[PDB]
Amino acid sequence: TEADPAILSRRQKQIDYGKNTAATPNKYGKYSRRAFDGMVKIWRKSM
RNA sequence: GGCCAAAGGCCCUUUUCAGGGCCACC
Ligand SMILES: [Ca+2]
Ligand SMILES: [Ca+2]
Repeated sequence: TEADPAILSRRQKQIDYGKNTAATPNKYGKYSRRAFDGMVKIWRKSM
């Protein structure tokens, strides 16, 4: 599990953006940047 | 434990069903 406050807060932000839409990746997980970015993309559609 | 999803490493953006950058892999 991830603990770095910069990674957590950015991940939380991508999520916030998501559950702010009209219409889910675990932020506490160990993942490369491309990996987490990939899941958020897919998840954002749709959602 | 592993079985699937995502995934080169890292970074920026509400163009966010998306756009962009560094580095590496000739
Ligand atoms: Ca795959
Ligand atoms: Ca990897």
